[PDB]
Amino acid sequence: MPGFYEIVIKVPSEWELPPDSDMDLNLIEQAPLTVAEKLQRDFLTEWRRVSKAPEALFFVQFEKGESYFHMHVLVETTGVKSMVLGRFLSQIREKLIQRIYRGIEPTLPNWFAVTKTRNGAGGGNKVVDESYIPNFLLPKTQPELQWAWTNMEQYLSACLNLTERKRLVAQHLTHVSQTQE
Amino acid sequence: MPGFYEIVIKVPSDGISDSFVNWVAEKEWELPPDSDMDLNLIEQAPLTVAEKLQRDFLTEWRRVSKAPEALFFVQFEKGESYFHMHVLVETTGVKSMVLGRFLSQIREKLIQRIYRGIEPTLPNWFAVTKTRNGAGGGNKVVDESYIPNFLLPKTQPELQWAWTNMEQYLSACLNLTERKRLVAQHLTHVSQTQEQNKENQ
DNA sequence: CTCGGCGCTCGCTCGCTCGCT
DNA sequence: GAGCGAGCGAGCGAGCGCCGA
Ligand SMILES: [Mg+2]
Ligand SMILES: [Mg+2]
Repeated sequence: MPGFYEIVIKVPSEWELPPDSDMDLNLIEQAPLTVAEKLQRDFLTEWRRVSKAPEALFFVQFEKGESYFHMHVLVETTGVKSMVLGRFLSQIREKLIQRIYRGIEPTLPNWFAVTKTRNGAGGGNKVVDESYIPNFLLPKTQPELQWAWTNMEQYLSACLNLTERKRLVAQHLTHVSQTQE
Repeated sequence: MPGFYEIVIKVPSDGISDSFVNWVAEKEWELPPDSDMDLNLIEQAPLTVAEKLQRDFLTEWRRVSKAPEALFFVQFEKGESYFHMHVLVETTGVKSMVLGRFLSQIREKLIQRIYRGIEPTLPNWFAVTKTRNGAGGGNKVVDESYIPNFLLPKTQPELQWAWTNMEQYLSACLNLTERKRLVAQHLTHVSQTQEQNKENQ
């Protein structure tokens, strides 16, 4: 398994759940999700271009925070060296503003932000390990959890199913537990 | 507001000999009547080369920039090591991304026209001012305050000559009491502005 | 003193711009 | 038109001095 970049996108504050989902449609907010579906889809479209990675592994999760909606994008680093992630990410940020926001930049502070190895300045683009998904994304539960997308086989059935998340989390803790022997 | 590129050109202390007529040796400079400078401290032959450099640089600038009437301020100086010219030219018509290629056009022309195709020995004789002192910054844009801040304060013998089409510095180029006046006037504003900022928390 | 996060520097990277041929 | 390539400069990030704990 490869490393991942994390880009977090804040989203300003009629879908169906797939048959296999156990989630509560009543707790998923329609309007913000529609914005998020465009952002993730278009991000990944541009991502595939700059990285020359048509099959790029990704996991995206849309969450409802205490102050704003935020979307975690995890893309495989293959094809995009850390040294050039910035110049490519700025191209993508611009596409979104044009395609989704009619070319009016969102008011939201820090609304499109890569995850660095440090809080201040001078850090590096963080290569997030894939265990980030069970350790930190899978355990989210409604209403905080709002939606998720992936092309990673392990998580197809997990995106929108709370039981399957629960299982994979536990499957992970077991594996962790196994290495400690 | 007008922004300015800054090119800095070194001039040597040097088919030019005193044993025969030539465009450098033959020139003799007078101060305009309004000037309070000391002509004995101004070096005639470097001055003469320096005048030709800035003159030609400018007309080549008006070509690439497609901007006749482009604002400029140029000042020739005698330093510890070399003579040098600070050329300030308005950015209009030249996007920073293409300054280089145009500056190299001009640099080559000056080498052919003034140096007869023999590239100057001097180490970094034609260099544009960047936003950082090392590699990888952009071409610097300064505003007019750079003139009262860093060029007007010079006195002789460091100050040799100045040329400008800028209304406000016409009389200052070669009048020292004029420079002094404008420097005080500027510093006063800068000082009040400093106070005002400190008091604005 | 030790410790550690933060602000910041600077040699360096490398996809992009665009006048030129 | 096509595409070369010097010049571009935002981005990078290990390293380090500072400062409050
Ligand atoms: Mg999270
Ligand atoms: Mg000087």
